[PDB]
Amino acid sequence: YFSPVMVLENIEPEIVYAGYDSSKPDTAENLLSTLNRLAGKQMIQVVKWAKVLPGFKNLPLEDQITLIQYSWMSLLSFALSWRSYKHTNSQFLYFAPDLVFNEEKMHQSAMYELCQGMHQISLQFVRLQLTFEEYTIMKVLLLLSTIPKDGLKSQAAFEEMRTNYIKELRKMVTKSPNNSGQSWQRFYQLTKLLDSMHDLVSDLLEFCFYTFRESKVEFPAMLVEIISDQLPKVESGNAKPLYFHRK
Amino acid sequence: KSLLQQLLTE
Ligand SMILES: CC(C)C[C@H]1COc2cc(F)ccc2N1C(=O)c1ccc2c(c1)NC(=O)CO2
Repeated sequence: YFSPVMVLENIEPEIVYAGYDSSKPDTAENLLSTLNRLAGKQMIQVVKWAKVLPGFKNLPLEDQITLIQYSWMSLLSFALSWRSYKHTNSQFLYFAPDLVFNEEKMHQSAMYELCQGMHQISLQFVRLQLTFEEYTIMKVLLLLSTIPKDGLKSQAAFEEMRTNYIKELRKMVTKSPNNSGQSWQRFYQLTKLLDSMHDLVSDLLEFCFYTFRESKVEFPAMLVEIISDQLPKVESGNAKPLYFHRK
Repeated sequence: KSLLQQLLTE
């Protein structure tokens, strides 16, 4: 089918600024509009990254679009967890170099409990001492974690890609079991962490869909397009989360 | 043609 992990390390998008205006009042509307502005800019980076992701080009365009639309919140939240871990040892939420949340901003954003949920994932990165190689493979698995209930246009091509990235994660933990002791132990800690993202992302999307439909919260064109397509699919039960270990 | 379609096909 295929060093694909060395490709993943080299194609990871560069950090982007939020464009946070600290002279404007820190109302929830201003903070959430800033997060949406940042999410839109990051989504352009995600599409460019996915285009050069080994294997992704094999999937038909309709399936590439479906996967990006269903996984956007997972990809962005997992990368937020990574930056928080790398840059602050998971003490703060590192949205961008110019936007680092403390308790004050978590309250001001009107997303305090969701920010605490996010902080709990970054704390798991510290507990596991997650490596960049592990992070990059796991982020590809998140792009491949949510599909239509009735499947994709090219379901077998998708399954081949996801199976091969799972094999890469198993090989990575076989070469490096890290602080978990044995290779199998590491593997199940990583798959348990990947599965835990579905519940956090479901909660993040519920609030995002609420502000999108009831809105001074501004959304960039990139998010208006993704959310307008995704929202009816998620709410009608068409988005099937793939779990390694069923609840 | 959507923004995603534009970006993925360019
Ligand atoms: C901003 C992006 C780098 C990180 C991503 C993923 O992780 C998040 C974790 C959080 F704690 C808060 C926000 C996000 N992110 C969102 O895009 C986001 C999430 C829910 C939302 C909105 C935006 N916008 C709303 O208007 C309200 O609902």
